[PDB]
Amino acid sequence: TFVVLDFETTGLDPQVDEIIEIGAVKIQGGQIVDEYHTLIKPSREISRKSSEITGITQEMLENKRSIEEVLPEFLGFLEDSIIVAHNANFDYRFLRLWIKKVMGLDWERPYIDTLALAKSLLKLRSYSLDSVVEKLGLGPFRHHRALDDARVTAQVFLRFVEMMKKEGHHH
Amino acid sequence: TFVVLDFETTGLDPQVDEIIEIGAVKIQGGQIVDEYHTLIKPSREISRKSSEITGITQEMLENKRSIEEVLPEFLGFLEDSIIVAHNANFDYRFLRLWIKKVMGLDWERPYIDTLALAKSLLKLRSYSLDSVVEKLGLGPFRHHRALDDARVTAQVFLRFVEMM
Repeated sequence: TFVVLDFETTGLDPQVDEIIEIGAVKIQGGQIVDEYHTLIKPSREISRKSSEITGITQEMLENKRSIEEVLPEFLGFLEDSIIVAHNANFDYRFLRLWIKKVMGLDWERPYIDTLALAKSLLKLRSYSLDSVVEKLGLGPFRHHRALDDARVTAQVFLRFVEMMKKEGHHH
Repeated sequence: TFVVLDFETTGLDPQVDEIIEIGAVKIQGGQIVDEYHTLIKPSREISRKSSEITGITQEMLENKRSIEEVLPEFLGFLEDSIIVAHNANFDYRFLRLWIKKVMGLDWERPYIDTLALAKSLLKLRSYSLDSVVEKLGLGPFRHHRALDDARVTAQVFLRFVEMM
């Protein structure tokens, strides 16, 4: 089993700066089998430059968990898994640093770097995700689906039921 | 045990429109135990106006199963469950109508509408899922670019390790 990973980050320095977005897909049987996505609130709030590059603003993160609470949850999403990322070296650096920094752990896991693999198989001039995607003729993707909406309406439900467990919620 | 669901359809007319997508999450003890999702090939092809609104293309639907296949499987995924949906009337009626059609069953099941709940609980100018999500602070609504890039990378991965 493999977990294909993509992070959003507070900047290029994996010592000092923080993971503000994690997305992931679990594969087995050559099949996507489930999914992980969260936003992560940074203890240092996000600079004008960061939002500018990422598209991610302080407001989107303002109400979200910390890596202290998200990391253990993401780890439970792997454990067994070979990591896979485009240019995995970077996300991976950020990953093991932050397992150290907050979880104490010394952590290592083998990864497959689609960037490096694509250099072995392709003959291309840029090895971007966009270039190998067109080069492979893969595609039309549809990322927003009925399921993503089911997932938010489900948080909506969940949230309502916590709200109605307090006596006199109707006032 | 709950199943929160969202459909895509070819249109709003109960007399002729079809369910071309099903999305469902199954919830027990305040947690997600399972997920269901398929596209469904319609007898009567999707219009361009439908393609534009739903994002679903004729090409995406060529290889897919038909309602006659999918409903029973999906009715298997349901079973017992209370159904939860936003603006529940349309989507529920549609389910019912189509179980009646392909399967001859007269079928009922209790259901919660999160749009009715928002109404007791919130007081907004709109009760669309988008306005309710903003209010309860559960946004940002449908930003998941990192999952998107991971799903794209997964597919490059799958392709290579089936290649060269």
